[PDB]
Amino acid sequence: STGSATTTPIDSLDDAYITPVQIGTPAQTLNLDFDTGSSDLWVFSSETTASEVDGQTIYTPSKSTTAKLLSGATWSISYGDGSSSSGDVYTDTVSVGGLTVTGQAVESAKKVSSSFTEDSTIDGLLGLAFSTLNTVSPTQQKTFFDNAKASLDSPVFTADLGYHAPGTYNFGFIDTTAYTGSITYTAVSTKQGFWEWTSTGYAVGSGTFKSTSIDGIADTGTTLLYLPATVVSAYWAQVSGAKSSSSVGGYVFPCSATLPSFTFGVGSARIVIPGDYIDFGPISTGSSSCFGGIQSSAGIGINIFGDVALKAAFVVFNGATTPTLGFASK
Amino acid sequence: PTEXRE
Repeated sequence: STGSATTTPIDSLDDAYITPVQIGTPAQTLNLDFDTGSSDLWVFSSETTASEVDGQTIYTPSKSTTAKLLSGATWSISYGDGSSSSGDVYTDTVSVGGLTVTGQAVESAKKVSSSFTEDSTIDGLLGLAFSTLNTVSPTQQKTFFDNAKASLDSPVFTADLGYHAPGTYNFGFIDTTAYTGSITYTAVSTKQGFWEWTSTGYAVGSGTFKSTSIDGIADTGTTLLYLPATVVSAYWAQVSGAKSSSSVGGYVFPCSATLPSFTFGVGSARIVIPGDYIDFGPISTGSSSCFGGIQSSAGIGINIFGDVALKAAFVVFNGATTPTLGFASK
Repeated sequence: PTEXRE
């Protein structure tokens, strides 16, 4: 049992990536935002408050003959976004790229934040962190990956995000076709329930690599790269005009400027993010100030390797008894 | 931008 699905950016900025998934019988196809930094499969639904859905495709559990209420079961989730979603829970058959999982917990939103209602391209989230983070009560549920593990050829998915371009999520195998050279595997701590690993240093442009341990999370659910204040300061110091703004709330730079690449260390290996991935365009339409894609971690409490860093690598989430994270060049 | 659990 394997499965490959195409993931597609939702805008030209690559803010997020959507993957079609099949829920119910017969199938209702919803575009979900595959989030390795949460653990809940939640979807807009026939129960979602109708003042909170605006162009999204909804999951109608009443039309699925595989769909069943999980009586008394209930969910509430909060993101680093400040994003909120909550409601009740169904079991149903869920397929991703032809990999089918039956009795998947599908958490139907009665309630959804502004942030979600505002985003018409996202029909919900599919969480791929560890199941301890799942939010459903009184009985915690497991994630789609956990429900597939055993059935999979290898208990593994890869992420291969594209820069201004589609890419692929594979489940059950490693496409030795998709990366260059060697995959470097590095230890994962599951203790907080994240794909949490430790990077071995950084370089800015063609500068000297500084060996320093950076702990953070692989999170395809976050757009930007979030690194400590020290590291992020060295980065933007190399871009004439860049400053941290109170107003806009982050490093900005003049759109006319030239972003140097950013190198992160995975073991003895090195992944360069080309400077182009670090441009997130004008902070407002018409503005000649542009938003940087490396920002300070200081206000989250965690360093996040988000889409900006993962899109530069072919990434393997080895989800074995001893989980590991692989990076390759692509 | 989005910042997927807290």
